[PDB]
Amino acid sequence: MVDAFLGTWKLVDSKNFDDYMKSLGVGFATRQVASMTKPTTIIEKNGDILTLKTHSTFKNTEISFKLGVEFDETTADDRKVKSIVTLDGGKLVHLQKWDGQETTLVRELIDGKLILTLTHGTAVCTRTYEKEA
Ligand SMILES: CC/C=C\C/C=C\C/C=C\C/C=C\C/C=C\CCCC(=O)O
Repeated sequence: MVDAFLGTWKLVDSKNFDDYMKSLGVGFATRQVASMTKPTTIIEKNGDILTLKTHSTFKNTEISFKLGVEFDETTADDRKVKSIVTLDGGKLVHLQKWDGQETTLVRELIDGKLILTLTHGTAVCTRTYEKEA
């Protein structure tokens, strides 16, 4: 079910990421670097466990999780959140909860590209990733 998401992906398009970061309270200087960074996302599976790495020149993250099982996460911007990832309509849906807030990170495969939609408050950011061979 998750296999078409697996592999190494590089950022090729971003829309409204500054809006998303600002909604989360990220400071100007961090927004400014993040607007010029092109991360690599690596998604791998070992049995039921998925590991999602995000690498860049500015910040790295790594999470491991089982679909449908809550996990603690410390985000790139240092939020301590309660997270869960599932599959819904073929999309990989990641929900983060903290301080009564929520944000969703939804990944959809369209014509072999990985589209990441980030929503917080009213802000909606769309980032497009293409697969590395
Ligand atoms: C490790 C993330 C990689 C590059 C972006 C650069 C800096 C992160 C700092 C602030 C961004 C704020 C929010 C973090 C939450 C989600 C961003 C995920 C973006 C993505 O995977 O393309």
